[PDB]
Amino acid sequence: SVNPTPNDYATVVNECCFAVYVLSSDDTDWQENLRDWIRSAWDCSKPQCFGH
Amino acid sequence: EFSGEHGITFEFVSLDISTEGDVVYIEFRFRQNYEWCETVREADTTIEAGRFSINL
Repeated sequence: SVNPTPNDYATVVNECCFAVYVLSSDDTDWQENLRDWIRSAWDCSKPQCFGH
Repeated sequence: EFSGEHGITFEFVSLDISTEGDVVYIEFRFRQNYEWCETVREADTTIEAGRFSINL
């Protein structure tokens, strides 16, 4: 019930693109944020790197 | 000499002469081959670059 997860940090991690991601935290919010970031990377936007 | 100067050659076909009173008509008939060039030679429709892509 503490789980300090807040993380909208597309600044620290940016264009330098990573293939695999692993998030060691069962908090739904953190997972969903990572999801959003990946799906943003996976969008029709011409610069692509295709992360998972 | 002209052909040597510019690279243009003609074909000879026939020679006829004929007089009348005090004049002689000397009639050559030449024939010249060539290819006609499209002149429009204009600017292109666009310049390509960036396309688009949806590999749904």
